[PDB]
Amino acid sequence: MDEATWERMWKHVAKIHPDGEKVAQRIRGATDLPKIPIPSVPTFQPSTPVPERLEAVQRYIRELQYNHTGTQFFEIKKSRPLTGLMDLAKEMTKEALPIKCLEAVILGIYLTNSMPTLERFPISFKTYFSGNYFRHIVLGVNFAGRYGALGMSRREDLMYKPPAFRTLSELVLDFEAAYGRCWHVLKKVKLGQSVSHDPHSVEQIEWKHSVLDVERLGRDDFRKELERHARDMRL
Amino acid sequence: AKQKSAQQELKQRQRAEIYALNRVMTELE
Repeated sequence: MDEATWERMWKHVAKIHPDGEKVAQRIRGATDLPKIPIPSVPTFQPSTPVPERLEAVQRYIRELQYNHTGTQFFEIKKSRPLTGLMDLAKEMTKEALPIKCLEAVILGIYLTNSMPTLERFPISFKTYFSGNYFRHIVLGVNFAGRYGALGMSRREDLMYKPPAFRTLSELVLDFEAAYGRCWHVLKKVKLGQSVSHDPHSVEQIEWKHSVLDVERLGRDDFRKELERHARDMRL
Repeated sequence: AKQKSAQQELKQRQRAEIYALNRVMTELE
């Protein structure tokens, strides 16, 4: 980044951390900082089953680490065509900096475009806790009829799910259960359509093909809606 | 050329500090 952005990040750190300034003092200009190895982009043999590929993609995403600095290094315009977002995913791979939830979805798509038998689609959650609303997003995946997820989260059970769930409902309620364990109520689930595997595609991601109000719907109406959406992803 | 090695050495320096900062911010929870 430039110098303005760079000095923005450190002044923003100066505010939010208790001893904001001494932290910059110790780190900026430091000669003995830990060299961080640049993560290797995962490449797959054709004999490797797709589930093992997904574990390798998720390991790479984790390897970048969650972005706690309070300054996001890769702006994501959700309306950009896919070929624009894939250029940006390529640059995350080359810059190799920490990331958050939205950036991991773009990375997950970039790294799974080589798997045409794997369906990818965004799943975003709106949860409530202690007077505040919270938004999170992962990349839903379907392989051989079973559902899973790639993502980046601050909690271990709000990102990676191996593709073992037999229906989309089970995948989403697993996420709801995980939210409930940390006292978040699931308010709304937004599911997008399958993302094209063409990294040069001029099409947008359809982030909001289905919006489900989990309380105004009710349990059984929530599940039938997720199954119609799964069916609609088999075009 | 010599202009381009200065931009690779500036990005490597920033990355190191970004990850040192990320470590400090991660251990503030």
